[PDB]
Formats: sequence, structure tokens, C-alpha cells
Amino acid sequence: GEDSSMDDISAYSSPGLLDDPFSIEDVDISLDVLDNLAPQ
Amino acid sequence: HDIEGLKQDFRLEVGDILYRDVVTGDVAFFNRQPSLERSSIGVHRIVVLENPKISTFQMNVSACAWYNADFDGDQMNLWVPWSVMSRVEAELLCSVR
Amino acid sequence: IVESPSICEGFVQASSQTLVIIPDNERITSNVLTTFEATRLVAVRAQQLAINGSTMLKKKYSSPIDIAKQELFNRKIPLLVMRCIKVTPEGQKIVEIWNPREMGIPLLD
Amino acid sequence: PSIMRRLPRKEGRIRKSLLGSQVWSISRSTICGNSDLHLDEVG
Ligand SMILES: [Mg+2]
Repeated sequence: GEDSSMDDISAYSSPGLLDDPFSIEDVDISLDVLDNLAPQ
Repeated sequence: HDIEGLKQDFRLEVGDILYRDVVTGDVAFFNRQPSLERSSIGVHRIVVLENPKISTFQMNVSACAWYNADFDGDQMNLWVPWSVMSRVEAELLCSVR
Repeated sequence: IVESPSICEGFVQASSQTLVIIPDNERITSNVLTTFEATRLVAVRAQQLAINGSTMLKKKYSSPIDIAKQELFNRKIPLLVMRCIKVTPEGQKIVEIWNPREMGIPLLD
Repeated sequence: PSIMRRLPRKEGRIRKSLLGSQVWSISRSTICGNSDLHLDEVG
């Protein structure tokens, strides 16, 4: 009960945590010309 | 054949294909992304800017309504048709008129 | 009993078809070229002129596109428009043959 | 890496290589205003 060699690696981080509404996934626009989407 | 490594011919042979520079009056497809309407790709008559310090695609402000474009930093594609078949159809079908 | 596959079934090559041309008086399609058909005619003629260059146009132009346009406008273009109406299961391919020398050209010049 | 992973997403085979295309003989630049050009003309 005093051992740390085999502790869970993912448990050292903060414990705990279908379409993304803000992701342009079905919009076919080049990533280098994204300024056309600026609100202006 | 290159043009710099070939300078011994007085003229050209019939049937050859010449890849010439783009001149004023040529038609070109002119596009802005995203292409939502079918007027987002239109055919414009090219006016070649002889000033070597100009690097932008200049167009009339009244033509922005086709592409939903403005001059806050937008970038637009442009490809000049070279095939005869595609050059005919640009003038007759895809013209911005 | 539905038995093992035979050679009668399993053919990949589709059977050949017979071109059934609708008679002129029984045609239903319009007597006016669409912009798509006129553009295709002009493009095909321009490319063929770029290949061959043999034309009967009396005037002289320095571009295949202009020569093709004037040939279409002067009704001297050696092409026909075949409008595929229906492909029948028995094998027939009913089409419509239209002459662009006697149809209205929608283009402008 | 798998054969079927190449298909699905936006960067997949269908949406990037078939429905879309990388082409030659094309140019891109910032657009600009020019009141001396016709509406059917581009500088
Ligand atoms: Mg903008």
C-alpha cells in the first residue's frame, strides 16, 4: 500500500474528463485562405 | 521542346501546340471559397497589369456580389483555361453575364 | 431445388444494342438547341478544327473558336445531336437525331 | 494504419482525392478594388 512503481500513469493528471458544431468538417475550404470566414 | 533551347526555326510547323503567355482579353475562371452559390465561379476577361509591383487580383467593386467578397483580406483563386474545349465553354456558359 | 450456378447466368458483358431512330415527324424534343448543346457543338467543332482545320467557311478567322461559332451560326457545321430517349430491356436504344443546321441557335453574337 | 482507414473522413480517399482535387495551372492572390475595370473583367 506504500508503493508507487505500478501506479496508473493516466491518474497523475486531473481525474475525470457526436458532431462538433464549431468544426468545419463538411466545409471544403483551404486552411490557408481561412480569412474569407472573418466576420468583417 | 523548350523555347530557349530552340531558336533555329524560322517559323512553326502546322499542327504544333504553342503554350503562349496570358494576354489581355483572355477568359479566366475566378473563384472564392467557400463556393455556396453557382456564381462563386465565374469567367472574367483578363486585363493584364503591366506594373511589376502589383501582386493582387483587382476587380470592380460591383462584381463582389457574385462571390460574396470584400477587400478586408480575402483571397480568390484564378485559373486560365488552355484547352480549346474548356476555353469555348468558359466564354459561352460560365461567363459572369 | 435451386442448384449450383451455371454458365447461362453470371455474364458480365452486357448485350449489344440496336439504335432505333425516331422518325422526324414523331419527335417530341424541342427544335431549338439548348445552351449546353450549342456549347458542346462549338467546342467539338473548334477542337476538330484545331486537329484538321478543313472548313468551308467563306470568311477568314484566326481562331478555331470563332470559326466554329460562325459555322454554327451560318448553319454549316458537320455535326448532329443525338438525344438518347430510352434504353429498352429487350435491347433497343430509342434516340432522337436532330440537325443543328435547322434548329434555332440560342447563342448571341 | 489500415486500408479502410484511408476512406472515411474529410482527409480520406473519397472526399480528398475523388470528390476534390489538387490541380496545376492555377493561381491565388489577395483581391483588390479597381473602379476602372468592367464587371466582367479581372485585373
Ligand atoms: Mg473578408
